[PDB]
Amino acid sequence: VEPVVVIDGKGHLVGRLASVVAKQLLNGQKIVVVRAEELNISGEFFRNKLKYHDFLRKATAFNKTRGPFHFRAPSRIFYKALRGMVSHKTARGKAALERLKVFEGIPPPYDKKKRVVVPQALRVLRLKPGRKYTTLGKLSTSVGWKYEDVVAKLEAKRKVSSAEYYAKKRAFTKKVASANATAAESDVAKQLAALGY
Amino acid sequence: MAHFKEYQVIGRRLPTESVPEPKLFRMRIFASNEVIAKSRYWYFLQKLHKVKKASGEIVSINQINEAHPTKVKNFGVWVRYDSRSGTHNMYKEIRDVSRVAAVETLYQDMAARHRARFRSIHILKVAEIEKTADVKRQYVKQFLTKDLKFPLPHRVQKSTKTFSYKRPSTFY
Amino acid sequence: TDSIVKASNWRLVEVGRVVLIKKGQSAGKLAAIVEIIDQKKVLIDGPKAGVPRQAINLGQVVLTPLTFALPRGARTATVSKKWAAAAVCEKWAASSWAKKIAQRERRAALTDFERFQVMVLRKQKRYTVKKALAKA
Amino acid sequence: AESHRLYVKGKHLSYQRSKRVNNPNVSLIKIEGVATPQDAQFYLGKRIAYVYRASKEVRGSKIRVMWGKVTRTHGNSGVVRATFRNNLPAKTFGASVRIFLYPSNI
Amino acid sequence: DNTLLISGPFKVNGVPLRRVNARYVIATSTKVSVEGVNVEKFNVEYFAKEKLTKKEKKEANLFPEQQNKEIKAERVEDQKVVDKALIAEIKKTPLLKQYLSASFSLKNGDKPHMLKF
Repeated sequence: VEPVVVIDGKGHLVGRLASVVAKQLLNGQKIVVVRAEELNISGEFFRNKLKYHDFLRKATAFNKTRGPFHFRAPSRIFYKALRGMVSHKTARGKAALERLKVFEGIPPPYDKKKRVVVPQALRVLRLKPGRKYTTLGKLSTSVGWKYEDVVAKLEAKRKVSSAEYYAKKRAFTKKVASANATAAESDVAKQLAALGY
Repeated sequence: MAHFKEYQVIGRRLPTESVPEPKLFRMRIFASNEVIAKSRYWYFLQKLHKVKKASGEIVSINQINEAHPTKVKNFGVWVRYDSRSGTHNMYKEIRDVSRVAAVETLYQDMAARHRARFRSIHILKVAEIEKTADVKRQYVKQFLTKDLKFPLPHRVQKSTKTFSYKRPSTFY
Repeated sequence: TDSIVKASNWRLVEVGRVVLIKKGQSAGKLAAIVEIIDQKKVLIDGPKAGVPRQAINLGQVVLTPLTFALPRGARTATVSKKWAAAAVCEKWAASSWAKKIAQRERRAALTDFERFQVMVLRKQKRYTVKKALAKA
Repeated sequence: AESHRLYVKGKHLSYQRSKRVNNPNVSLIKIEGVATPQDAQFYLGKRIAYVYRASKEVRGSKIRVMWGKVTRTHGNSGVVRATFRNNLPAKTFGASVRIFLYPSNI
Repeated sequence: DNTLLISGPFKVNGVPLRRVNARYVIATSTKVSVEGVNVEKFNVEYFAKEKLTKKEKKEANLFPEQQNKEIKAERVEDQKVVDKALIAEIKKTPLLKQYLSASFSLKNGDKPHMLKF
């Protein structure tokens, strides 16, 4: 539908965001994911810390370097979930995966572009209220991700400027509606009203 | 076992020259079609009389329809079941609109709470409980209080498209 | 310095709450909750709209903010008399919801030419509004 | 105007296949805006074009086209099967494809 | 020959009396009256071409084909008689001449299987 779809990761359940992201890829749809730090996993924090340690122990015994690699960043974790869902050792695998970009925070370009959500992966619409869950940033920080604070900093800034943007907009669209209202009642307006506009 | 109808089955022991006109026995049977209904019939008969399908005959098979299919009704239900360790009796109450709906949900319930498959159950009795206050189970009673109302908090709308431009709201 | 406690003000499943059926033969149609079967099932009935008295899963319907006086367990004719009394249709018809529904139904029935007339008309309107927004 | 489009957009998804075997003779197509098999019946029979580029010019062009028709719907979400004059090249899984409004029936 | 005879009108959108194949056409629901437009004259032989064989082909290709084209006056007049009549009836409904002069195209969002023409 669009040349790039930028997804606000916040409030999405790691598995189902991945499951829809992978599909879109394979079907030709480039995707960028922002705010992987605010991604969720169900199950409380300890379970998900525990699991990550289970992953942590796996390594090639003759050379921990040639063995399985453990990435700490919320984005790289998101990427792992995703890669699992692509035939990634195939050219068609690699092709699909270059259509994808994952980020912590919302860096340039994408912060002036609109981001969307994936309702079938929205935790708030999916997890039974009561169930405990884990936020990706926290989990990541406890296994060595180094940059939670810096992202928090940059995001707090970004949020300030975006609020200005929003203020100005809302201001302008108040004028716009004040216009659209004087032009209401006109001959052209009732006509448009009769055709469903 | 499916979506149930209720049938009267009537059957009766082949006539003999010495005993023409044998006794005639009926059951109400909950089953999805009449082929099961008659099987089901013979299975309970062979548990009460000397008979089997080979020496008896079905006289009649008629589906019985709910008399007041839009009256909410409080049903009492009586069941015999088999567990992995032995065999047990039970009484449950089920609020619905027809015995047929009601038997439908007994079976789901027996499956879900007791891991009872259709084979392991005998419906012993299903009867509309006339006066409230003969209603004995709290999960039904709850619904018979005066002027009853309730919200349905935390609403989830089904999304029709993969991507959404908003950020939903569960208000209601 | 009074206390001030939000609210959260939900539509309630209750006898006399009107509901917009979302799926089935009915669908788009309005009906009233007559009795109330359990947490998930109610008995509805929508005589004016042609919807059969029936048990239904709440999940198949979306509660409207409308309600009217109805005796719990009121039969079909009674429901018909009470509905008309309370003039629920006109009350619904007047709502943004009802109207938005009519609105998109209308857009869907446009003819390729009518659609062409809509664009000409929008251009027209834009000229003047784009002017207004510019002068104050 | 700015839009000159007379086809609905679509995507070469897979070959028809099992878990472990494909059949290059039949292609599976995702048609924009078609979500059900009922919606998708409309497109049955319509003609599809996969349009592509190449270096050698030919019949006076560097643009080439493989033509096909939609043949039946496929599963529950508006996907459609199609067959082509020659089978589509498979690098094209994920590429765009055009579904014309002809043969017309409106 | 099963085809449909149509016209722009030529003065409106540049399309002449022409054959068109019924399966390549979406019939809208808008309608002018055609109840005073001749048409009797117009048939299959009326669109008789003029062609040749290998020789002719190679000639037209060998940098030729410029010695033909050579229209027909009868066609230019026929176009006018038919058109003036339709234009008469088009004018009756406002915006319809403008509708006729603009091209149809699918806009992002259009779903042919849903759309009412």
